[PDB]
Amino acid sequence: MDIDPYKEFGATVELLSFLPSDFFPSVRDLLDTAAALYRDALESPEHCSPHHTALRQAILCWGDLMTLATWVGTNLEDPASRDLVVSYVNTNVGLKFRQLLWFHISCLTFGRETVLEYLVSFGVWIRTPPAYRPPNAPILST
Amino acid sequence: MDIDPYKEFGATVELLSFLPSDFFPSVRDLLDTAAALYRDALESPEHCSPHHTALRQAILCWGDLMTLATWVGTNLEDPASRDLVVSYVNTNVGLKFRQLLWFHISCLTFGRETVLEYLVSFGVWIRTPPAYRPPNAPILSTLPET
Amino acid sequence: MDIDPYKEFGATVELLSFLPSDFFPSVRDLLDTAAALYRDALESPEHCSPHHTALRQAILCWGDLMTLATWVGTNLEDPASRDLVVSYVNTNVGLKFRQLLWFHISCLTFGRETVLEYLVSFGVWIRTPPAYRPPNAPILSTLPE
Amino acid sequence: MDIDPYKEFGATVELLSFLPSDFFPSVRDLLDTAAALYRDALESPEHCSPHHTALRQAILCWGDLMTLATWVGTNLEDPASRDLVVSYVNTNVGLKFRQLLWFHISCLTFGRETVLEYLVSFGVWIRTPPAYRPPNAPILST
Amino acid sequence: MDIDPYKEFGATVELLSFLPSDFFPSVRDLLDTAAALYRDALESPEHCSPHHTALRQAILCWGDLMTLATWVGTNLEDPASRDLVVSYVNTNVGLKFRQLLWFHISCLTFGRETVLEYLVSFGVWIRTPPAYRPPNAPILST
Amino acid sequence: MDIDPYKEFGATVELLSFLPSDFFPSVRDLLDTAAALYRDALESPEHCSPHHTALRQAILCWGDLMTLATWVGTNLEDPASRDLVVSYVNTNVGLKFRQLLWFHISCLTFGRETVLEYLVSFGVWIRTPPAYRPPNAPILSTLPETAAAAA
Amino acid sequence: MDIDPYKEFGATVELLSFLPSDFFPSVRDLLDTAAALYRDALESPEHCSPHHTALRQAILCWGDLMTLATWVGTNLEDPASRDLVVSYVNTNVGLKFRQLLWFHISCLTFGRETVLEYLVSFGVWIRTPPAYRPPNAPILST
Amino acid sequence: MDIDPYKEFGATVELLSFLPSDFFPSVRDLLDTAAALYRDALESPEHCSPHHTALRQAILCWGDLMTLATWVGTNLEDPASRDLVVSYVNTNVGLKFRQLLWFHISCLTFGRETVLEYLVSFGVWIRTPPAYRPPNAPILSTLPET
Amino acid sequence: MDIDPYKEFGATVELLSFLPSDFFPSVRDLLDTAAALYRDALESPEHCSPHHTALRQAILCWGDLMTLATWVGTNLEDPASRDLVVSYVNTNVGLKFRQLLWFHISCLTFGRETVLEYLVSFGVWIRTPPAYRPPNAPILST
Amino acid sequence: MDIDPYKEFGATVELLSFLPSDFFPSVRDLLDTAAALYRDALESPEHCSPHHTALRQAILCWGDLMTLATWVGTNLEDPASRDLVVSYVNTNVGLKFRQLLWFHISCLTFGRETVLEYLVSFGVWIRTPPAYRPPNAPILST
Amino acid sequence: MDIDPYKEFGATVELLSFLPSDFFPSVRDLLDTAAALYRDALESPEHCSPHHTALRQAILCWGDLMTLATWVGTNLEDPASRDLVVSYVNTNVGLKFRQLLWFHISCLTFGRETVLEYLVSFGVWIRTPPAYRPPNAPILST
Amino acid sequence: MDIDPYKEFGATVELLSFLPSDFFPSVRDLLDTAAALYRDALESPEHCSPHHTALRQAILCWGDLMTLATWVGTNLEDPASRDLVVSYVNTNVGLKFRQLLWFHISCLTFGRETVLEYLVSFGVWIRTPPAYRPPNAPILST
Repeated sequence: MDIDPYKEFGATVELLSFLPSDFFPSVRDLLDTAAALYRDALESPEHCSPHHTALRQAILCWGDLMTLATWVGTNLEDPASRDLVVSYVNTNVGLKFRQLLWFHISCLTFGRETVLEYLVSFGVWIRTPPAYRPPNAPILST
Repeated sequence: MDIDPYKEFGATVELLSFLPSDFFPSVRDLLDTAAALYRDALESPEHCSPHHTALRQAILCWGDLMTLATWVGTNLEDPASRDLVVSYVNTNVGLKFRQLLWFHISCLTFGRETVLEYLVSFGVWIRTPPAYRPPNAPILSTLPET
Repeated sequence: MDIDPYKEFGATVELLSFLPSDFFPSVRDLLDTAAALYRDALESPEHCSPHHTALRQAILCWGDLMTLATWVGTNLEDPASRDLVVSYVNTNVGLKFRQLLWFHISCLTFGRETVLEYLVSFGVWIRTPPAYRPPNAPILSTLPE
Repeated sequence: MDIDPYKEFGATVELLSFLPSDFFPSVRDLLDTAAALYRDALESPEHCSPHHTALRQAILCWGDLMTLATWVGTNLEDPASRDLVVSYVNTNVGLKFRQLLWFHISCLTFGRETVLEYLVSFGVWIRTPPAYRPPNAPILST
Repeated sequence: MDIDPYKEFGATVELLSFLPSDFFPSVRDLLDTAAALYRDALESPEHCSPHHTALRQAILCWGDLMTLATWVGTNLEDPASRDLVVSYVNTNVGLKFRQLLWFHISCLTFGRETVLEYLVSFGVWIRTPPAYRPPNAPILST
Repeated sequence: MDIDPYKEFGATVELLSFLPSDFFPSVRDLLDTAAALYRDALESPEHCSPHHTALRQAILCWGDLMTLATWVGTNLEDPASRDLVVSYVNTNVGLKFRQLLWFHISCLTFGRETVLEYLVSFGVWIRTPPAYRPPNAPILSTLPETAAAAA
Repeated sequence: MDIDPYKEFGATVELLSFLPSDFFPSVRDLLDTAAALYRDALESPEHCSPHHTALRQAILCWGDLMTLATWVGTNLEDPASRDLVVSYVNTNVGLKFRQLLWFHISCLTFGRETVLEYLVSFGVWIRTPPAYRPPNAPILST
Repeated sequence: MDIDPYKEFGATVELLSFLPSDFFPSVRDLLDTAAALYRDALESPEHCSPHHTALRQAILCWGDLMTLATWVGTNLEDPASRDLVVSYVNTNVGLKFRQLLWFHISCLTFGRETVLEYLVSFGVWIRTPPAYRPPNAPILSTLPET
Repeated sequence: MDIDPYKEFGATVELLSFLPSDFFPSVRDLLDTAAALYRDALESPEHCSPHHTALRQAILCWGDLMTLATWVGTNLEDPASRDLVVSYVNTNVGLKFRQLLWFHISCLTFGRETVLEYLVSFGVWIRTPPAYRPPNAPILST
Repeated sequence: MDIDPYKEFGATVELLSFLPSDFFPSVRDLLDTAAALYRDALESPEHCSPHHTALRQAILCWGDLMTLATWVGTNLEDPASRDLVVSYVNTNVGLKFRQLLWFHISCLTFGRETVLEYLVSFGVWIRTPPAYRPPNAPILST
Repeated sequence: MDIDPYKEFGATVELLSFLPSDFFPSVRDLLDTAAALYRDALESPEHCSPHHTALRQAILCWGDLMTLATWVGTNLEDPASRDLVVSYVNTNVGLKFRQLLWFHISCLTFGRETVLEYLVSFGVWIRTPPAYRPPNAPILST
Repeated sequence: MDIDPYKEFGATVELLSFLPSDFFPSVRDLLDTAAALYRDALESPEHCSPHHTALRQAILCWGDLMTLATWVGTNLEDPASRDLVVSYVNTNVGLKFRQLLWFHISCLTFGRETVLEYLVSFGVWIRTPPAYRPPNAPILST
């Protein structure tokens, strides 16, 4: 099964894989900034743009998953199951939601083409050895 | 925060909350029908309508959840914990995902207006107690069948 | 006084008398649908129709009643008295508010004339003895079937 | 000296008796419906239709019978005669008043064109064995 | 209900109470002339006015009470209950039916205006003491 | 004598022979509906249609047969003769009277052509074995317009 | 009820009762003459006159009665009961069929007006005392 | 001498084999419905259409077989052979005459195209397994009491 | 039922009965001619003329007779009954099939009117005495 | 589901609560005024403005509370809870009912915007100390 | 290489997976129907539709497989090998060939769009629960 | 029942019977070239020519046969069945599918009429004995 939501937006999973793991901000920060900056748009009952529709469903799923995590932590009996599962819910799938939400927020704030250019720039910058590339990573901003 | 995902489409969780279980086909069946019918449309790099994007996001979420469930099943040793968590996932979250997918298919195949009208009619029908409620449930389907 | 809110809409308490008690559904099933179907209209500052104004007044009155019920549950110690009072207010006047909400909601959604037609049809249906009446009791539905 | 009040209308006593007794609902239901629907028309000083007048004298006649029943129940001593009279009044002429009130009210609400076709196809549908007639009884409805 | 059927015809019982009882004719003799004048008209399916319908319905109720009388005479033995019932029927219902029939027959035969004027004149006549009221009671006629 | 009373209107004895027993209403029910429906037409002195005169003659015949049944019931002593005769008269030709009266009534009310169409509808549907006969039979009285359907 | 099949054709049972019994010759001869003269017209699928269709049902009824008579004759054991039943078929109800057959055949073959004239002539002829009446009874002829 | 009588109407003997045997109605009932549906037409001296003449000759040879059967039943001696021959003629030849008669009656009364439609509909219906086929088998009926 | 195939073609069984037996050729001698002359026409799916359809039905019923005969000959055990039945079927109804085939084949080949003329001529010729009939028999030929 | 009904008329509860309590005349005065001045207006089946509908709903709640108080007084036993809940209902929601009733009555009788101006003016004035303000509280009047 | 014959018709093999097996009729019935309906068309030398050619190769390789089955069953000595092979080829390959034949035949008879509509409707029907679906399984007919 | 696909294409097995065995190339030698030349054409949803569909279904049937044979041979332990079945399938019907593939490919690539001429010339060439047959076997090419 090969399904790619970024395909409609012009990007692809492997292209997004150029960016390495675990440098993203915490998903909680992403939610906080989106609320502080996109509170009105999300609450609107009209499809203001394609990105809002996906982000809404992603946020709902993230909330339900966090509720599942807290409920299992509060109700399961043994310590091994509880710590293993609560650590698991924030291990790999959390990275998935984190990267998806980062992509949607960045594209909404700047634009898909700018995000693709930043992706390619980061890929070229990271591919080279550290001994030659500059010590400042590319920064997404206007 | 507080967001109603169905609100963009005009419906609400409370409106669908009238819908009881046993009028939603199983999630696996929704996957089967969606993959069989709308595969070319879904895989397209053009967003033809918000329904497709929402459906795709739900499909990804459900697939990830099933991956989580099988991963837990492979490793957990305590039968009670693993069976309890898998049942929880299949009954609580499964209900929500199944409701959403059914709503998306119904809206896409039958149209927005028809689905909302049928939902209001069903809500009116379900509230009346059995003593005065007609026994023939309203059913809308693509079949010219009586 | 002898004042009937239904009297100026064309309906009447005696006319609504056809529907027997226990027919109307739970109040919460009225509140949830009213909210999730006319939230903006109720919250809007425009009195489009008297139905909305009556529904707003009923909402406030019922909320006040429930606040009083929670108060008496929270403060008083006499258990039998509090149970009797909450039961009385929840069952007796609750029925009146419930039918009020049902009437206005149906009139708004389907039309007052259709509501009156449905009332007379239900009266005809219910008066007939069980031995001859069909099981298909009349029901309004913007949907065909 | 042969008088049938239905004679001025299209119906006839034997034709209206075509339907089986016990199908007409209790008299209290008829009176309550008639009140709730036509209090103003009955109280009006105008004769908008002969049906209203016929119903008016029907109501007065029934009230006289009810007063007779109340008086006989109040004064007389023999329980045998009392129960005999009350049962006879409640059952025998009760049927006639029920039929009369039902006819007038139904004709007014739905018109003669529907009542004189509801007295046919019903009482006819009853005769047919429950194996070739339509599954359910017909109902003057809306 | 609170129905005064006379109010439809313009009069009311309060006004009609001017005529004191014992100045009305016997029911049998009144029915005699009513029939002799409008037999076919009552029996016809044509309804020229509410008077005919009311007369028909009143005749029907009178026949019902006669049926009750013959039933009770045929069944019961004791004389007290029987003759008390007969007295009640001839007293309460008798006066009301007799005045109703007289009013309707008179207004149909001569008109509503003449009969109303007659009631007014009879009232003003009967108010005055006998010492001054003329000894020829007013009579509606040709 | 080769006489076909139905052949005047097109039908035949052996065509209506299709209609199954325990289908027609009892004769008394037919009398109650016919008198209650066409009282004046039957009582009228005008040959408005052959159906009316046919029904009138059948009514007279049935009245005479009932008079005979009452006579045999109230007079004869032998119980065996009594019950044999009454059962015979009630079952054998009373069924024929039921048949004729119902057919005439349906023709007059529903129209003659429709009656023949419904007759052939049974003639086909009833002829099928139960393994292929649907359990939903061709109803004729469209009068009630279904009065709504069941399930 | 009282229904007269001769009512439609202009005659009435009251008038037709003038003719005394033994006047109508016999069922067998009526059937024979009907076969000899008008047999074919019965089978035509067009009703040329109301007499033909009524004659059809009269013949069917008489055949049914003959079958009933012979069948009951073959099965009953008590000779007295069977003999009495056979006596009944030609006594009461056979006379009715003979009367109907005579009326219809005469009306068809000579004509209705001539039939009525013959009835009236026989009525005037019979009443007169035998000592003065002529011995040549009226008979319809061509 | 390889002749298929149904061939010129557009039907075929093997195509007609779709309808299972024992479904076709009794010979006597088809005979007496044909009688009091087409007495005049069969009796007429005009060859209106091949339907009527084919029916004429079919019923003729069927009556000839019936006469032979009764003659042998009356005349021959041993019961076993007589009964065996009667059953043979009534079951085997009776079936073919029955199907011939049914096809002609149905096509004449309702038309050939209607008969073809009914045949193909019944084929698609019967091929369906019982667990999935509905119990509402098709029946041609100019009566629209559907 | 009284059904005669010859009636539609204008002939009758009584007419063909005029031709004596022993002249009509064996059924096989006609089947061979029909095959060898009109195999293509018979096998065609076209209802060219009623003659062809009638011949087809005749051939089918004949073949069913033949199948029955061979079946009984092979299966039945009693030689006497077998011989009796085969002789009966072969001789009695064989004459009828011979008449049918001869009539249809001749009418198709030369024309129905010509065939009828041939039948009448042959009948009158055979009826004629030898002293006066022409010295040669009448034979049908091209 | 928090609602401020005055928002659709234009005002807000906080604007109304800006004014002090115990200023409006007792509830009975308002009820007597409303009755005596608008009996026919409220009893009429015409809804002139939302004022009347709101007033009628207020009267319905007021009657419900009165019947509840009578019930609790007659049925419950302990005086302490009785009087306590009586005082609670009379002070807490009684104030709101009185405020709403007075507002609607005054706005109906004298005007909406003028009543709003009176409210704001008196609210600002009462907070104003006795410095540059007349020693007579503003009084609303025609 | 990946080949999907339905993709030439616009459908897909996976799409056909809705209809659960135990629905596709036995191969023999499909072959009998195809022959009975299109004998001459299949034997024809003209390509009147692609469906005809496709069904032609379907029948051809089906016949080759049947020859394989009969050959291996007749020739081999070991029972397990032969019966296992025949059973497997009858069940697994039989399913695919049967569904291919049914699709071709139905599409040719009714039309491609009608077959697609029937397939999708049946799928939807069987997916849903009972109380939410009509009780009549869809069935295509012309 | 029996179909010759080549008749639809104008040829016959008898015509191709001229081509001897062990003359067609290997199955792979045709399949690989057919793929390399018409992969996009076959994969397209458009049926440009019947040859393409026939080739597609031939490849499907052959691939299913090969898959089944390989799977069963991998399962079964007996060597006789495995080797004999492999040889049989690769020999007889393998040759048949090979010849069909070659025919369709040649007709597609050089043109059907050219194929017919080449086969005719090949037959004429091969008939003659080798003593006079030239050593340059006719070959179809550009």
